[PDB]
Amino acid sequence: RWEGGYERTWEILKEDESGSLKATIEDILFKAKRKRVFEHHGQVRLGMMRHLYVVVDGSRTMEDQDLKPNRLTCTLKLLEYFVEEYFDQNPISQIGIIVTKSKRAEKLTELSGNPRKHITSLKKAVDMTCHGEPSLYNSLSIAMQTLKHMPGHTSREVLIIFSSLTTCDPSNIYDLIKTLKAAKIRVSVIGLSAEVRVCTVLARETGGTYHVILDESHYKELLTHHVSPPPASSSSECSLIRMGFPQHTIASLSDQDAKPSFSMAHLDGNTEPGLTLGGYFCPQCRAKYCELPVECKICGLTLVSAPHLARSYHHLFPLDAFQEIPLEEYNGERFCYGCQGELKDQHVYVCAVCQNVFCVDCDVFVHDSLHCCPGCIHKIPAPSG
Amino acid sequence: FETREDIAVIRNYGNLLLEMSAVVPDGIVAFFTSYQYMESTVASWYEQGILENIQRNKLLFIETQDGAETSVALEKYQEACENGRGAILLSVARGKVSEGIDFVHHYGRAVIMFGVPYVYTQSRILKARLEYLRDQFQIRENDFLTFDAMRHAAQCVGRAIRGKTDYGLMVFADKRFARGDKRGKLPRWIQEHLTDANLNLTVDEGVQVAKYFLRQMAQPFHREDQLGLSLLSLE
Amino acid sequence: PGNDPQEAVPSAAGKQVDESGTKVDEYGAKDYRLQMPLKDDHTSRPLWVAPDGHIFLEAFSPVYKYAQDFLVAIAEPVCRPTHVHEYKLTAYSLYAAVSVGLQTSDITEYLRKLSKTGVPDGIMQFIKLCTVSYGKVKLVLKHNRYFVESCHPDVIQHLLQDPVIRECRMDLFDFYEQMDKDEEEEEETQTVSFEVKQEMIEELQKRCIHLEYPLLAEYDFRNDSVNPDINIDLKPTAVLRPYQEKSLRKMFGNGRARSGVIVLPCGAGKSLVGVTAACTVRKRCLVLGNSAVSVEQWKAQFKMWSTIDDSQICRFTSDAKDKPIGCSVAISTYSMLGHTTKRSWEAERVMEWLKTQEWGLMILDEVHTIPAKMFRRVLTIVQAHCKLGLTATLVREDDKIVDLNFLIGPKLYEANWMELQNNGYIAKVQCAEVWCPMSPEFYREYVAIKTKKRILLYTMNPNKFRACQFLIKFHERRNDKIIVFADNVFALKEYAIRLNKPYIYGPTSQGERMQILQNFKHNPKINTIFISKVGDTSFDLPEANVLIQISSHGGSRRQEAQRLGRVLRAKKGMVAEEYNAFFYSLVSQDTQEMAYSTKRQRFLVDQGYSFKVITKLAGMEEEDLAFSTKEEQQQLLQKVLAATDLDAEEEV
Ligand SMILES: [Zn+2]
Ligand SMILES: [Zn+2]
Ligand SMILES: [Zn+2]
Repeated sequence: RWEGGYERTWEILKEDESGSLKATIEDILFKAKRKRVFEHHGQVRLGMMRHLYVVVDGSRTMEDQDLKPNRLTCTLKLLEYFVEEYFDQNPISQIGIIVTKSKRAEKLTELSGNPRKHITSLKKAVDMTCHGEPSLYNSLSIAMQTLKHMPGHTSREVLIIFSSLTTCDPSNIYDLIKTLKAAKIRVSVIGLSAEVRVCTVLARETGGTYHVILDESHYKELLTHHVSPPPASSSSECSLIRMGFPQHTIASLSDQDAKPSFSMAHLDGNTEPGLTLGGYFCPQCRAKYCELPVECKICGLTLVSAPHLARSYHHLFPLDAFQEIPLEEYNGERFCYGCQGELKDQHVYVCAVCQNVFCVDCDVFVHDSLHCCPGCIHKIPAPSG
Repeated sequence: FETREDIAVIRNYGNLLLEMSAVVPDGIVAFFTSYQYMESTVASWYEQGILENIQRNKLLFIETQDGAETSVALEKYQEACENGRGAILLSVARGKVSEGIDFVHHYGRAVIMFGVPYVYTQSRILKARLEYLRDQFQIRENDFLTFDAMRHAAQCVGRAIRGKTDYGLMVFADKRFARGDKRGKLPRWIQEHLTDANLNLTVDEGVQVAKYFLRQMAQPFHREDQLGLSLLSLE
Repeated sequence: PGNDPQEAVPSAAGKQVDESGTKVDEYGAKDYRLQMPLKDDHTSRPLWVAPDGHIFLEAFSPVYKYAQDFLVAIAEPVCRPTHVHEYKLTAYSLYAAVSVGLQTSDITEYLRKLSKTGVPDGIMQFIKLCTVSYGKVKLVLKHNRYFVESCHPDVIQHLLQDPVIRECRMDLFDFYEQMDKDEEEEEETQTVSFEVKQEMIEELQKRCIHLEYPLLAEYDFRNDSVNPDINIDLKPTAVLRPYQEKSLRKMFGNGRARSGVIVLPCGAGKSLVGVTAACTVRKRCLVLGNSAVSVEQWKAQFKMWSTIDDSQICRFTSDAKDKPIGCSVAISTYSMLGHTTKRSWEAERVMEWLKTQEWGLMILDEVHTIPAKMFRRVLTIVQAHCKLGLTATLVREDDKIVDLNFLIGPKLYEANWMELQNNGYIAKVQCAEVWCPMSPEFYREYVAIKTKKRILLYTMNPNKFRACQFLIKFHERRNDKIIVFADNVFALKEYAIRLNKPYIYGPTSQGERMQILQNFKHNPKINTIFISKVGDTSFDLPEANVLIQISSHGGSRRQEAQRLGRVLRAKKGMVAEEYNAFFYSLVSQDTQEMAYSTKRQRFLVDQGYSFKVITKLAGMEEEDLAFSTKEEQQQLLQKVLAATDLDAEEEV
């Protein structure tokens, strides 16, 4: 019965085209198993200066293995990567690390952009018991009251790491729809390997996007989907003003070494508990402390540092696309317009405008690293006007 | 060994339920056989340690012999699912809690079988009814005494989906399946779905099945059998 | 006599196994393992079929081909070493009579289809179908119905031989009762089942059943219908784990009649699945404990995960005599007696309540412990119909003459270390054969004296003690359990004198030994304990996290390796994927201990675990080392000069 039936599963899958060329097409189906969802982007409108809120379910669902030795191990490790790749892409923003554990919510790291503080917090978050049940109501309470004091010229989005369990919290979180719909705060959850309808209704009543974790690769995809600053609901803001352009200071300008250290509890700046020698300078406090392209606590305006953060999204929107042809128009001497090679896996990648020939390793290098076709350069800037 | 002949049978209906409770979210309406059966069902459940995680995962909606208190949990179940709670309802197939609902993907999307859903109660209402159909077709003892259970089974069980994407986890905890469940299930429903290669599915193994089921089935929905114009297809 | 199924085949046909010249059937493989790997995949790789000995596993680019067959090809293999994503060797044995849902030619096809027509030597061929699949159902009419098979072409030899040896031949309250008998169907196809020849002839028959070329599979139809009584089983909330959930699923993938023998690793759910088989099966069962050591244990988790206890408890060794009158479920011990009135009425009860046991179940822990002389009394005394072999050992006692499937039938399941130690509750041991530079004033004497006081010399070493003193405080800092196993008492006694710890010896009072277990296994203040030869063997299963050993002299590799395999449990709820169980051994350099450890670490890499030799400490004078002055060691040395041979012998 089943001793045969356990091996009726194996026997055919083992078997293939016999005689010659055996265990060959089994490898071909594995390549045919590949090539999942690429981009499907092309959007406009919103996404600028997010104010994210990490919300972590700490529950007994973590004790199931399912991808890793812990579901936090699946979670927490790639959050650091998600932190770094965020600060890579979006430095104009800041993130609220808030942890739910034992039916409450602990705002673990404040809404800020200092990566080491966030990452070591995750390195502190390693040895978490995740005792108790999730409570989103305490999480939204922090999320309200913090972002309540943020301007309406702020992007208001929440990223919830939920372990798909029972949403164990009172006090009419169904009525928190109209609370937060009016409060123009977006809330995005993704479910860990299952679905919560109420939370699925929550996000579809939000405009925040809900998903379910499939796999570790798939876990990365939706992170990567939420790296990009999304086009949230209309009528948020237009502008955001008193973007402080700073100065770097060399502390060697006119008076050479007239100050042994530029942090002595009286100097304009010197914000954090450490010694400094003068590296930076804000306009409004005239605040000189450790360099930070974010904001301050006395002038209270945004320490904008343009080549970093006014450059990051500044080309992250205006992209175009390529096309693929299997044909052989042999442009070059059977070459690439970029790296100049050939393999011909029938993916001759042609630009939409300048129409230049590329490979996967030239398409990926654009569509992950270069983000534009340089074949448009020499082609845009020469007749540009 | 009947609903009160041994509880060793009953030692693992909790186990096959709690793990169903642990995996499956979003409200479940299961079907017992009768009220004293239901009274027998929860009889070991209090005194022996059963609910110790069952109330901790979802909550439970007892349906009463009296229809007054039976309508109460109902007021709860439509509410206690649509808030932060799964709240699995517990009910009886042959009892009149099983009509008039049409459960939606909103609340109620899974059903667990519990036993052969036959009569087992009224004495000797059978025999004259039996012998008259034996005066009509003469081999019917074996025959409809299967289907009477079956005609009530998917009457109860096949309810929780309305449109056609609404989900349904209609598992079959049953000892009598060999022909009877197969004869009683719809010919559209035995064919593509029932026992494709999954018959003697131990719950611990069948855990990952619904896991594999839902997780895939929750995502990627846009297009599902889209008809526009008339293109023959001819079934 | 009459105990000869097909022994393991390869014995000849090979000369200087470097077959650089011949490799003739491997040349058939080496054609297509080499002609096939051209375009980035191998489509080849015959598992490196070797005619004699065994063959290998590719397992380095398995992808789907050999990673599916990382398990499935291993049916008749056993995968005796384990590795990283590389090759993996095995052995070969009796394990086709277990693999009886498949034909020996069907595997032979896929044995070729894996090997890309890497052709057999034929050695396996002349050993493929030596025993055709054949079962022995025990159907409702009180003994057996003479089942043959799904397949017919076997009675054609049989019925032309066997009968000419020995013949064979209210309403709704009862409506469902025949609906159960309605379910008594064709036994998957045709059955071809005959009638019992009077219950006293099968013993006369079984010896001739195998005599042609067939072999028989004794079953146990004890679940749907059973004519004698059923005890009260009750599984009181005994949540268990998928290592052993698979196990009974291998014992029951068919209907309600098939016996079973399953291998676990050490410390696994041993007293669980048999207790699970005690209750689910609805029998009246039997345990055969190794000693009373086992007997107290196996009832205790039975007292835990079964509420079947209302003097319903039958333990039967060393004047236990607990519930003779009325047997429901029993624990016994292997009556190895053969003596002239050994236990007059008591072993008579063991004889006569075996008869009341009828068949029950043969719960048999670790039958590598059982000699073949006692394997006589396995079948001679106990004549049951279903067995249970709980034996971590696959191959024992170097006895390739007598195999074991003739004893217990098929050997059903073995559980992977990898899917317990990396994915599962079983902790990761760090094995440590630690050798030390001694003081030379133990060794000039050693080489001067060719007399067993020389054994005690390296034994009583402060260089050993400096290692011994070290890891105590080094693992006091992690606040986790540690246990040290010495060789003999009076050297170990001074360890329990110098850095005085919990300790035992041979004649120690057990009630205070139990207090020591209470002081150890319950009290978190002192995670340190000493044991002797007896405590591993005759009193306790220790339950700890870190093990240190001193004794390494006798060549019982596994017997020592199963001590550590039982004791070492999970250290903490460690988030990391590291090794958390810990083994330590103390090795004398330039010694028998140096020599034995070489073969011992050979046996360590024979099964293959996380192993490291360290020699130096993590800073020796970091700790306030006692015996830092060798004059103090000379004070110890003159005790050793005053010592006799009596401190230098074990329990045997
Ligand atoms: Zn200012
Ligand atoms: Zn290119
Ligand atoms: Zn271009």
